[PDB]
Amino acid sequence: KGIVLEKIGIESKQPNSAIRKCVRVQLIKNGKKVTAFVPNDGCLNFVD
Amino acid sequence: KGRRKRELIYKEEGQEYAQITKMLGNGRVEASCFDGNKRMAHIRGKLRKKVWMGQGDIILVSLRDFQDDQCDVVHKYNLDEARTLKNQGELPENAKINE
Amino acid sequence: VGLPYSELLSRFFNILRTNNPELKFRIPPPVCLRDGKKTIFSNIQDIAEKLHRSPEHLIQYLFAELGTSGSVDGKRLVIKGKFQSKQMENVLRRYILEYVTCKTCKSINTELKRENRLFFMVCKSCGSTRSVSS
RNA sequence: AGCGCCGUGGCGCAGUGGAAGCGCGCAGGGCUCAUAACCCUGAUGUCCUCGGAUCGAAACCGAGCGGCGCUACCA
Ligand SMILES: [Mg+2]
Ligand SMILES: [Mg+2]
Repeated sequence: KGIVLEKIGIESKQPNSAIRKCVRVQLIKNGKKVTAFVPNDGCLNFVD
Repeated sequence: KGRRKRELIYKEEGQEYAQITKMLGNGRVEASCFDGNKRMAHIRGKLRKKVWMGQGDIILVSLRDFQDDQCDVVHKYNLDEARTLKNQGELPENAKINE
Repeated sequence: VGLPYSELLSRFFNILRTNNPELKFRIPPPVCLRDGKKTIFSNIQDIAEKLHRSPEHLIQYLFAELGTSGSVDGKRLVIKGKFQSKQMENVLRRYILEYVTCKTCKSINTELKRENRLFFMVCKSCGSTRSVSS
């Protein structure tokens, strides 16, 4: 489990041009911060 | 290598004009946007190495409603639409570019 | 006894209110043109007038600040170099700060004069003699 | 105030006693598929003013101007 610190769009690698919706999230259990992809096309607006 | 007047485009609903300040690396750039921001612009595909840009070129930039400090280019003008929109003053007069 | 000091102070203040009711606010906005390789400044004559400054001395001072070359065309200055309007505005600000208006008191009516070969400034509202040439 | 220097083509040097110079700049062309490098052609002048010997001076000199460094404040 974690808390969404904010929402970002991270750009794809070289042979594929697109931006993938990801979330900068702070983990509850240990305090470390990480980034997370969100599948399922229309779901960044679900994140809140 | 090579053998292998269009209508101007206007800003709308989360999209505006920008002035490239410095050219970054790896296909990045910085644009002073006509909103009060020194935003960073990423170059989109079908346009990355399709149209060539340079510092001093008015840029049509789409924004990120989920990320306000980042934006990405959609279109570059060949210095004519810039003078045009300047005459109609779409972009504030405080930013003057000509060549 | 400082009583006869305040009365002549009052006399001076009435003199000031009589002579100078307005007590710069007359700097034309330097609207420039940066045509890439070229630069055209039309306001050069207006800033010459509203500051009571002769054109040739102003343009040579501009050329002395920045080592760029061009010509003078027409009532305008055509310099082929790269400068934002902000920086030429700044140069005009420096010239305004140190030439048109004296640092010590607010005045502007002073102009160029040649007092034994340089340009020695004198005023009209006051009668100053300051050796400002470079 | 006097003496040492000077009088651009945008610049710096120059031959300054035949009458327009060289490089740096700028416009244009050439080579290259193309760019830079390289190669060619250029238009710019009161060579500061006024007079004088001189066929003739920009040059040789002087009856004035302007800008530079010293003598140094030269009642
Ligand atoms: Mg084909
Ligand atoms: Mg993109």
